[PDB]
Amino acid sequence: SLLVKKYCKMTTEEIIRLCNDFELPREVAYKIVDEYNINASRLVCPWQLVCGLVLNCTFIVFNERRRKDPRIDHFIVSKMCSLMLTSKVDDVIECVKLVKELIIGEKWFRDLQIRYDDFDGIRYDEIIFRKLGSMLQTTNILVTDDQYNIWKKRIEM
Amino acid sequence: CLRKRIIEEDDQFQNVAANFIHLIVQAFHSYTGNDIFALNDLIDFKWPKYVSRITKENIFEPLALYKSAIKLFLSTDDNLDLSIISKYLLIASYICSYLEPRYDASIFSRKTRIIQGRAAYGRRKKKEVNPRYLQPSLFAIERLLAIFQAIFPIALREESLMKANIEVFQNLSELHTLKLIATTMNKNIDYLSPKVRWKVNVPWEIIKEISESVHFNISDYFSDIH
Amino acid sequence: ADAQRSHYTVYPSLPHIPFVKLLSGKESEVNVEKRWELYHQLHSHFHDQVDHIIDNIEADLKAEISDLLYSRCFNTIFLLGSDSTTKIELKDESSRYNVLIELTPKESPNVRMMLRRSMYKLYSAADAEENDVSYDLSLVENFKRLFGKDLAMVFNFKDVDSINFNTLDNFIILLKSAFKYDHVKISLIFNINTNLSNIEKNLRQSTIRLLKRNYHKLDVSSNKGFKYGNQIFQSFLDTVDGKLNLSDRFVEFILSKMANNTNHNLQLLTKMLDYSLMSYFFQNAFSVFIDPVNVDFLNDDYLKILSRCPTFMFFVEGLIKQNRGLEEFFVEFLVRENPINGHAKFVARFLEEELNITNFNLIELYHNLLIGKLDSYLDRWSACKEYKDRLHFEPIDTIFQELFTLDNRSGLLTQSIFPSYKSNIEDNLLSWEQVLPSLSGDLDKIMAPVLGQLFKLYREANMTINIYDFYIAFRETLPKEEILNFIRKDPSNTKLLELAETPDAFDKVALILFMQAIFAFENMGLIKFQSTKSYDLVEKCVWRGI
Amino acid sequence: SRTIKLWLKKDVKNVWENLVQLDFFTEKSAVGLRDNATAAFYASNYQFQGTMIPFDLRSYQMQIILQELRRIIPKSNMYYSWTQL
Amino acid sequence: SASSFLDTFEGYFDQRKIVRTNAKSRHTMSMAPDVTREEFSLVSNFFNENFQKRPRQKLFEIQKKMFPQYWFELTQGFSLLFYGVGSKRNFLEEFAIDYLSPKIAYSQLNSIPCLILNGYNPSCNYRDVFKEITDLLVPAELTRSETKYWGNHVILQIQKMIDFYKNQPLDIKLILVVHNLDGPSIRKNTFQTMLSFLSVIRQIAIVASTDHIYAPLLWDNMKAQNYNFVFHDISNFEPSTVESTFQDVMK
Repeated sequence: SLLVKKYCKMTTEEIIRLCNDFELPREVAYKIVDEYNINASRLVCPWQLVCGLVLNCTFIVFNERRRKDPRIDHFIVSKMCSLMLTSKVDDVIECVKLVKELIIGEKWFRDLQIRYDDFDGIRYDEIIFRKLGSMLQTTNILVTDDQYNIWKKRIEM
Repeated sequence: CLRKRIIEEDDQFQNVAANFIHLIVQAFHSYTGNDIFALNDLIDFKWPKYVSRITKENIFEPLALYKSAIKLFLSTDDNLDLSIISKYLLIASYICSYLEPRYDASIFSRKTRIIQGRAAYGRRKKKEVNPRYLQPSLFAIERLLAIFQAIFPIALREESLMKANIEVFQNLSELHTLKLIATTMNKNIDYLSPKVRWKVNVPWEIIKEISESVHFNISDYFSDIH
Repeated sequence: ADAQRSHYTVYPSLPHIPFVKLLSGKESEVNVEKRWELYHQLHSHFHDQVDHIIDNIEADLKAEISDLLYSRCFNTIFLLGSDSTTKIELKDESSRYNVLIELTPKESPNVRMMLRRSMYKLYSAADAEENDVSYDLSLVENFKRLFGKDLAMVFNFKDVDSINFNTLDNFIILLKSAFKYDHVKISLIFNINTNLSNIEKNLRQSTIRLLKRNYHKLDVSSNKGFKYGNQIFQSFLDTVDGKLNLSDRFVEFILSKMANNTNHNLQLLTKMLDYSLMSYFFQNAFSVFIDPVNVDFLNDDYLKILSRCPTFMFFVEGLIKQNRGLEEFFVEFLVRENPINGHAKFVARFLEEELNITNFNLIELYHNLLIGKLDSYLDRWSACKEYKDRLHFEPIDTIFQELFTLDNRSGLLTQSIFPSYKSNIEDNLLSWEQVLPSLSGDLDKIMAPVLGQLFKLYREANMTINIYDFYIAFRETLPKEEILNFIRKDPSNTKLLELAETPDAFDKVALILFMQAIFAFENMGLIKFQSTKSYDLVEKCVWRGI
Repeated sequence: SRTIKLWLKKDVKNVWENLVQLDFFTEKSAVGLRDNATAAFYASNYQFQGTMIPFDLRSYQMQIILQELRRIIPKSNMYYSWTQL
Repeated sequence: SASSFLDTFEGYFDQRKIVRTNAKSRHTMSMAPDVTREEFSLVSNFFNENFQKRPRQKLFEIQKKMFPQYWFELTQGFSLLFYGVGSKRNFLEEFAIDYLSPKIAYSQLNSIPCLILNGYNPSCNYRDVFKEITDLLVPAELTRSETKYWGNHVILQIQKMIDFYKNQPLDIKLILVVHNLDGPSIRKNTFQTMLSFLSVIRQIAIVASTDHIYAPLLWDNMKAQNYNFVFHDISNFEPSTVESTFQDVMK
């Protein structure tokens, strides 16, 4: 496993290669890199921070494709369990929920969540009614309209 | 009871009652002292249970009657539904009252450190006197909520630790209402004042029985400190 | 000004149901009206049964208290788990007068007030049935001379776990002196909410030995043996039988919330059941089809919504593996009984009457019948082994049954009745873009609201904070040129322009915005000033998620 | 170690209450009987902190010290050696 | 903070470390700029009326669509408790005056009278509040038997009101708007007992607000049962200009 390794010498190009393995554009990848540099030391296992940062941005950037296909989540989790050479899927979840606590308040994470409309996996137009306690909020009980149209196309083909 | 027992199985009855009184005195004089009222109460509590052990073999043998009713003369026998959140809040308040807050990170901290940080070393020397013999110390609300969160029973979107919602605070308010926890002020209490500090108000046997009702090992938390 | 008064009454000038139009506002108003009327029939049919159950609770409590009360010492009764809200009535039996004296810890600051209030109550009742007196125990001594009747006093100590036990011990020892008067008998009722052992160690051992001479225990909690909550749950089952169904998540949430409340979980159970019924009749446009008269009012919007049903999804996917017709199918396939409630009632009356299994909760029985584990619930008693094949039931996963269901997936029940209040406050403080929309446009995007920035700097600081250093840390994040451009964008206000002309303008603006947020944080309870006349350091009182 | 029944803690409570009632122990810093009825009435409307805590944590002080106990307990008494320190 | 954890009990224990004496800064307000009361007020109202006013107005327009749900909760006997970050004063006045009283008055056929308590005022007193409640509702006076023996006449009067109004038709006669139910004089136990016992009555609508993070510590099982709250988070980051003038700000 790469999450047990302590005090590793990370070049600046390995993080860009790991970000390009998850199709992150240049701004978010450079922000992950800069987030690594300002906490370069004070670090125990760099791979845990980089892995949590990359997957935390991955669920934000690709949140449109994660609502349509729930398999994408397992798929990306497994690519990660791989690039970290680990067979335990709870270590990756521990990594992302430990990195989320260090990134939940910054300005750039705020800009990313605003621009891709992520807000812990929710649109703003739903989360304002979850926070208000609306009776008329959208319930995850009925199928999505576009998902139902996609299924109707799948049975038409 | 004696008059129904003698038909179910005067001077002899007088000797039976007098021998019972003398046995009661010799069993419980150290417990009662020279107290007529307490010994009268013990005689009233133990006379029918002594009469029920009287058989045809036991009347003329006071020794055989004494061994027939030995358990009456060995112990005094003068005696007469809380929520899970309330029980764990009482346990956490007992811990907060009887453990110093400088060492809490050396008992409860279990998280993985992304950031380089040194946990607490722990206490060096044991105490000489058991601190549960003394009066409890006072604590703040957030310390009690910290220890309650650390000791309460339990993935990408779960966050399995229980946070302090309104049911926890309602249980804490009821616990103050029942005087199982107490404050520095007794009347006209500003609950929301930061100056107001809280202490446990139960003895160790009560918190022991409470911890035995929820299978929590509270004696493990005080074994290493004195 | 009305904003500066303590209180004021407003009679506002004025110039029809709270239900709104569903279906994206394409619902008709008459369907809104019959939604309202159907909600009221269900609510009334539930609450009439609930009121009858509550009256039965107080009736059997009165009967058990009177039976334990009337069938040279005290007659002591310990009501364990009592909220002290029971109205005790004594009998009317001739040649003797029976007085109930109720005493509260507020009415008991010392023994003298206890005796004075008790004797005033005694003399008031004895005068009210058929010359002034001294309100002490000699009135108990002279009661047969002054009234011609024997005396039976019943003392009801309300909320014993709040009283001073030294005062109560001295009052009981004082009441012991009335035993020699030959016409007086005294009953004591203690409403205990913790445990008998707690009140044992708070009293003297001689007082315990006095109370032990004649005492009984009577346990009446809100769910003593689950018998009264089972009636409320069964009446809710009957009011939605053949009409609505319960998910296992909702029953699981109900069991979890009733586990967290000790004395008042019956009203809590009724509260979440009524709030779920409210949420359904406010949310679902298909609730008009609860009544089988309204099925002819179908539309294209109704058929479009009901097509997105996972059970109907699996049904048509199985059909393709193996509108008018859809309308007839929807009409025909909502008729059936859904016999889970009848089977639950049958299992309940079979266990209660035949096997004499009485310490069961109907809610977990219904949960196990919902998840198909009624044998796994029944095999904990080792008495229905011969009837495991008799009471076997498996649910039928009927199609579009989630259009008529009470289910907890959105967390609306969690947000409304049991919110994570402190965590919601901290989450809104830390992540304010989930509160405020992302629409002086330049400043609103580049600089956060001051409370949120203050909480972000608050969270990452130590337990003790120097507020000058805290104010410098707050000042380094704010943009200087954009703030100075925003403050000069009001040309009508000349004092603002004059203050913006000063070279120390940004430090003053930062200090003003910092001090307003610091006093907001102090009022909310987040920070605590150390000394009264220093005001230089603060302590954090609040950490997020704990 | 060098046989007396060892009484349990639940039975020593009665002995402790008897010792308090016989004026051997006094509650710590207790005023006791007030000089006049006005101070006594003022004291009767206040709940003291000793009466709201459990009985095993109440602070007491002796009316008779160990040196006096050594002075008046006979030498033949079998608890005499513990009046020394 | 030189810490590894921020949130949860881990952050609580990790951020409360023994900082050394030499590490502590000695900075005070003597190195801070001096401001007057008037420029403080001027910058205060300018920022309150121009910084993020448009998102606050949009969000306030969003929360106004929940007013029929609030009215529906009030018709079933629940008391509304509004909490959040920012002032809820204008929200509670606008909901209870512009919306709730005319809707209730039209639904049971003058408008329903609204009594507004200001719990941010330290001089909010429960005896005068019950005097105006008595003036608005005209309850029957206690008899001599009901007065007990130096009993509290307010609480006994409300208990008489409770077992009187149990038989009346369920028509809302009074709206009780309590601003800052957690404020300095209202949070005391006698006032909370008074208001929870008034919340028992079906014919009084209770709309309340809280500001302290520890406000649910005020209510035990009896008080939470009598209050019968439905909670609503209406965080808006409102500046709280009215409530700030009841504390000494410039110190």
